Amino acid sequence: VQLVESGGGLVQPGGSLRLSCAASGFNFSSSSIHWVRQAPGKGLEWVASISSYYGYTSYADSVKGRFTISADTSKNTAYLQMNSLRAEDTAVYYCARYMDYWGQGTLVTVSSASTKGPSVFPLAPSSKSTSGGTAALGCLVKDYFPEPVTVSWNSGALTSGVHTFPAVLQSSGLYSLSSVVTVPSSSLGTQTYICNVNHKPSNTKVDKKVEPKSC
Amino acid sequence: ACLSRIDANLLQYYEKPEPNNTVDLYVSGSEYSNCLLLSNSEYICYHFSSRSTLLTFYPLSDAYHGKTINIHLPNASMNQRYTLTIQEVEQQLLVNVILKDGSFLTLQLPLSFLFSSANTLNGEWFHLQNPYDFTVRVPHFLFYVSPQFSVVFLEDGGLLGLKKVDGVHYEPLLFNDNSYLKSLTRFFSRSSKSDYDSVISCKLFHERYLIVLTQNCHLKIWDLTSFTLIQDYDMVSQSDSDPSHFRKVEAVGEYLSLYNNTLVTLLPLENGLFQMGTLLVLTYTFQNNIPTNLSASAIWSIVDLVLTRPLELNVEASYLNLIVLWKSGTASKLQILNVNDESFKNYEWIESVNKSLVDLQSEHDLDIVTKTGDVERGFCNLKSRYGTQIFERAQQILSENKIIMAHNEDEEYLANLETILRDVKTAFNEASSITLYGDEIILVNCFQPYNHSLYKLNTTVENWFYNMHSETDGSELFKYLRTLNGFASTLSNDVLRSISKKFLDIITGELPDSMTTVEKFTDIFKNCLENQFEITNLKILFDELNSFDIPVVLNDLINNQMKPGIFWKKDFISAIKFDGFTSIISLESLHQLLSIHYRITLQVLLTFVLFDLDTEIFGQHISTLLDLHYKQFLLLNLYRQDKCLLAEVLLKDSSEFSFGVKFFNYGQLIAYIDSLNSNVYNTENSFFMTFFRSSHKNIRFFLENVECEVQEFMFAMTLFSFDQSYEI
Amino acid sequence: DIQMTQSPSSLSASVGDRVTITCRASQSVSSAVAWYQQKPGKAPKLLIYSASSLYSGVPSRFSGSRSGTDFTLTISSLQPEDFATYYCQQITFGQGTKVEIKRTVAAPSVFIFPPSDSQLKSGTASVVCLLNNFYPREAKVQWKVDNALQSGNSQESVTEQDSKDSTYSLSSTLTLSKADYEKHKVYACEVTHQGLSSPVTKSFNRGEC
Repeated sequence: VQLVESGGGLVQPGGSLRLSCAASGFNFSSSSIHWVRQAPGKGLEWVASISSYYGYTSYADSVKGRFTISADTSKNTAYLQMNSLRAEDTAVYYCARYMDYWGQGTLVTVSSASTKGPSVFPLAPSSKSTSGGTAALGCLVKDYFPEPVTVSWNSGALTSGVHTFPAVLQSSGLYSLSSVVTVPSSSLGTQTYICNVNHKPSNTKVDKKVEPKSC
Repeated sequence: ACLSRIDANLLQYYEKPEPNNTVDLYVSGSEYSNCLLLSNSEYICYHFSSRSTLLTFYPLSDAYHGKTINIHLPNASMNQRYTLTIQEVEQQLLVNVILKDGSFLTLQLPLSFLFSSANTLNGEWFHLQNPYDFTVRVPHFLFYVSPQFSVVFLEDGGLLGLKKVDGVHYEPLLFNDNSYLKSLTRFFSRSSKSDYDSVISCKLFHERYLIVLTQNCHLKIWDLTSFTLIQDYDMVSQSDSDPSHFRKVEAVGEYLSLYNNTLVTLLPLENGLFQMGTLLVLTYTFQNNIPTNLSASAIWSIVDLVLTRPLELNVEASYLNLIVLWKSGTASKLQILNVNDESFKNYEWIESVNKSLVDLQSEHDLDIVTKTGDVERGFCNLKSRYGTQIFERAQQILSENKIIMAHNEDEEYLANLETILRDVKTAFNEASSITLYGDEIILVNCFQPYNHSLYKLNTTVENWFYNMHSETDGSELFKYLRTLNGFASTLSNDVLRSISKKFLDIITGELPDSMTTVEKFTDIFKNCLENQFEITNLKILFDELNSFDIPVVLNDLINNQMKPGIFWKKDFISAIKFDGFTSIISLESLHQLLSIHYRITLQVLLTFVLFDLDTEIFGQHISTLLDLHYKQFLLLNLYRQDKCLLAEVLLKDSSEFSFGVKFFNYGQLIAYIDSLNSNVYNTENSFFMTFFRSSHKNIRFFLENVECEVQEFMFAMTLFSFDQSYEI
Repeated sequence: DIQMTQSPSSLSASVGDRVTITCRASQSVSSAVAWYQQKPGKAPKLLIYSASSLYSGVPSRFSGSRSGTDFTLTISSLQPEDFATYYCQQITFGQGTKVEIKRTVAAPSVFIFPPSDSQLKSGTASVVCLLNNFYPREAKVQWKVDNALQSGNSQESVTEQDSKDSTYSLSSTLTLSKADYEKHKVYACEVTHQGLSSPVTKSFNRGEC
């Protein structure tokens, strides 16, 4: 039993995308296929459904006239043709059947701009770090597009006390994120922390070594 | 699903939620209930209370006017109804009950007393007795064998015999038991609280052989002539011997029933194994293990099973039928296993609908008939729907939880009522046991007294209704109806109601007779349907519709399926006395049939208003349909308006069957319901209006609807009871 | 369109606690109501259908019930794997009840970071305030520039709950032009939180060390 969803990605606004949902392990011909979407940080929104069994289709008000749901019983596959796409249409879409069986979902970004590699700046440990206490240090990974970036420390040998934050997007249209780790203060002079920065969409890797700044 | 659920509250027609004639006997019911057939062809119902301290009896066919008897017990029985037996000896209900303290109570209730008016009982109707010391070895299961002889089963695994010498006294006839000697092994102790392999089910064969099922699923067989263990089969070592987990049964239940010399046994493997062999000489011989078809983890518990002669099902290849009743909470499940041949290897599982139509409609908001509007309107609606027993139990639970109606129009209250009513109903309907009413009628007895559910074999049309989203195949008519439902299910309730109203209007003349059919359909379309549906579904409906030969399918639907038969009287056994049970079962069944008819008829008419179907060619069909729709609406309105009155006028309609009917099989029942259908489509309305006049807000719509001279009169008076009245 | 309200919008409870989530329909939907559980980064799993039916395989500690227009999802004994967003559904969904595994208040550790030289180097200045390892989630950051209060020029984000000590961390970024940054001296981030007996302020003076 498994739904499969292909065909999302990045799309210019006003543009178009056809999503596929290839089904198996159930009776496709008497099921109903639904498409359900989830915008970043928001709840679930049902947009459309089709009865395989009679072709009957229906749509949420928010997508009516722009989205067409269809289905090919002979290949157990359903479709969602999305036209005149809007920023309001970004999100992750699922495909469910009736909702017992859920698609692993595919993400649709509606927007623009090119691919940009990040810049990487140190977040240096305070010179006032408490004696015998804990210090924080980090790297700031600024101005990249599209997602995703990964950061590790000391090539993965340092996982304890690490927090890598969710990416904010700026008004610029570029993302920024921070990653930090806490270490003992007495290790700031003896030990070497190196944050590695991986941005695959632009074959950029950064190896930055964070330390205390000199005055 | 080949069967449907018809719910029966025997007091539904009456205001008092309790029979005036109730008598309380005392000795110095929502945990078990069952029915038993007596010498006089009457069914007596009994209930054992939660505490097993109260036993209640009442006559199935006369719950309200007949006598209900409450017998109070000094203490609870040792192990619930499992330590209780009830059998009809000679013109008496003989009831035996092992109580918690060890006593063995005997009750003798004369049949007469059970069907008399008397509130007193003479003579020794009860005997206490202490034949054995049950403080040491505690019993848990009592099994009747004969008027003088019956066996007791013990928790530790031992059997006791109980022989009656005179008319009252009992004495222990002990059985030889060497099973205990397994204590010698390091894997069992006499002193251990585990290790007991006690009996969990027991049946008597040919008066002599006693077949017992143990917690480890051993089938042992005792010869009562010898009083010796003859057989001992390990049921589990036959199928796949799972070392992981076989659930040794941890309570007494209904895990086997025999018919002739066949014997089914219920073994727990994901709660799913029906073994069934044959008895013969004593030898038991395996045939097959038939698993269950149960999912949702398999979390259903057996309530009752009954092996019996085959039914009249949609697969002629049948040899025997096992009726099976599962439970999961207050949700129930009825299935029938049909075995095809004398080999128990070819079979087929037949499911049924486990909720009544009224309930399904209320749940899925598919009810178009019930009047909307006022809060008190909703009050009448629920009162009339549920019956006084439930409605008042719900109003009790409300006030207990400090939920009190603020004013005339407290909608927030009514909301709470909906749910409490549903829950109370659901509780009341919790399944307890099966009774084979008549020859073959499947009856389920519920936890709350006066509450039963009949499971009714579906007619063709009912099968179509109940299997729209299923039937792989189906005839042309089914597919046609299915596509019509495919379109109509996308419309909302308000639209559908406004369309129904308009179809009434064509008959009432509110849509003038001066208009052509096409003009009325155009009116209907513009006012009700325009902008109220997705054009995609319209295209869909049109496409699917073009595959069908419409005149033929409509012909078969109207003139065969829906329009019933001319009778030359086909034996609907005439009742000598009013039978409240068959009365309410008939009325509810009729209501289900006509509701289904209503939905179909409306969907077809809809198709006639949407598309350019030659209004002359189909004129006959169109007008027949509008007539049938009209009659359906009327009946359903009267039903939810005043059931008692409807029943009264609908049975005083048939002269020879004025008192009622008896049916002993599914054919007689189906035929009777059909008979009433005929009555409706072809004197009832007059007797109903008359008896009613001698439900006010009702007959306003029903003098706007059911009216179309006499109609004017009625409108003039119901409206007097003022300008409209005088003018009319 | 029907509106499904849920209450509360975010709850917190012990392991072994009994948890109740309620959902109120805008109109009056009948028992056609389902409950789902969604872990973050994964598809919702059906828990309950028809208001009170338990979906296949789902643990019996989950149950559903109805009282009028109020629908209830109950978890009879909360387990540490039960943290998620739960949704009711009638099609419209609820806004979503977020549960987590409640723990003691934990005060944040606070750190301020000035813009790097490299950032100023390009015309903009971002100042960052870190709040580390605190509970509950509701922390309040207030930026002050020469004591003046700021509004509209900052953004923040929060980590997911730590899998071991169940705390949150929070980052806040105050963004200014280089020119505006250079017009001022004292940069400060003030943190208010349950675990803090009074608000904490970390600050630097521009260009000092």
